[PDB]
Amino acid sequence: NFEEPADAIEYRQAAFGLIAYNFGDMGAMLKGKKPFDAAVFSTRADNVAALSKIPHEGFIAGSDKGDTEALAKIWQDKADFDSKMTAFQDNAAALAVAAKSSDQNNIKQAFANTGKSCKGCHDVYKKD
Amino acid sequence: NFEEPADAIEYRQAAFGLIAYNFGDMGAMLKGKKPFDAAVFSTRADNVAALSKIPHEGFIAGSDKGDTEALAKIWQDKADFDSKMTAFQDNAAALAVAAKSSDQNNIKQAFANTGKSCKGCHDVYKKD
Ligand code: HEC
Ligand code: HEC
Repeated sequence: NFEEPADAIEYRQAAFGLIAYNFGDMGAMLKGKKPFDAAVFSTRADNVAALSKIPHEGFIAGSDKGDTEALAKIWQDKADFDSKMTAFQDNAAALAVAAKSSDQNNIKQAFANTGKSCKGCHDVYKKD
Repeated sequence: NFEEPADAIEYRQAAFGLIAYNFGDMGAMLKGKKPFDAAVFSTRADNVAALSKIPHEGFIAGSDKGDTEALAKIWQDKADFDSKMTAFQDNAAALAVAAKSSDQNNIKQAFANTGKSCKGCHDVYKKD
């Protein structure tokens, strides 16, 4: 569905920028930068879970050139990339469900598990 | 939560781009331009319905200034803008429901109802 590689890059960059903004607001609440607000937290969690479904489609073959932070390694080891992306989606979904209840510890763990997805993929597949 | 106004603009622009990609793919399948897949159509509908809840947050006061196609009129009649935005969210949710059926006439009309949301806001609140 992408006419040019720049379109696939823009698609996936846009999605991750939206992810990072919404995920960072949950982090701010859990880290104590701002008070925990259950209603906003749940919107943020719902948003990350839905947005997690988006960027994978942009990682098309032949889109490592130009203005992207994606490494060529993605396409050398695509099944591992895909495994990490799936695990991220599943972790984000689990965070959304945790955010529908009051148990704070369950939220904290789900957030942490999701965060470990970001870092695990970042470390292998994104430019420093 | 935006560090600078330009970030609010970039945020809403990114969300609309992802809406347009997903909405456009659905339209292409209804209009004979690529093969119809009901599962993909459905998940795109679900993407649109979730994404429709994202861009509103970016329409902060003052952010008619900058690299934006948002008209200052947004903030002259933010009630009407917000009514249009929530109606969009409602029409997108309805399209996602319709897409869980095989009633093609209802799906075509749900798609048209959602497209009317796009046009109605575009015509009033976005630069030509
Ligand atoms: C691989 C399975 C990833 C997971 C899980 C997450 N991210 Fe990531 N992210 C990844 C890549 C390969 C890229 C580069 C995309 C490109 O073409 O440049 C990124 C990018 C980001 C960005 C930058 C977006 C931009 O404005 O260009 C951010 C802010 C970002 N990623 C954040 C992020 C967070 C918070 C994640 C977990 C909630 C996360 N990513 C997961 C690969 C992967
Ligand atoms: C008002 C309630 C809107 C509705 C409903 C929809 N859109 Fe829109 N869109 C709106 C504005 C004011 C803007 C300008 C944003 C800015 O700061 O420039 C936009 C922009 C877009 C874009 C361009 C995004 C970009 O890359 O800059 C697209 C592709 C877009 N809008 C598409 C779109 C579609 C398909 C919609 C219905 C499914 C839709 N928009 C609804 C205002 C509103």
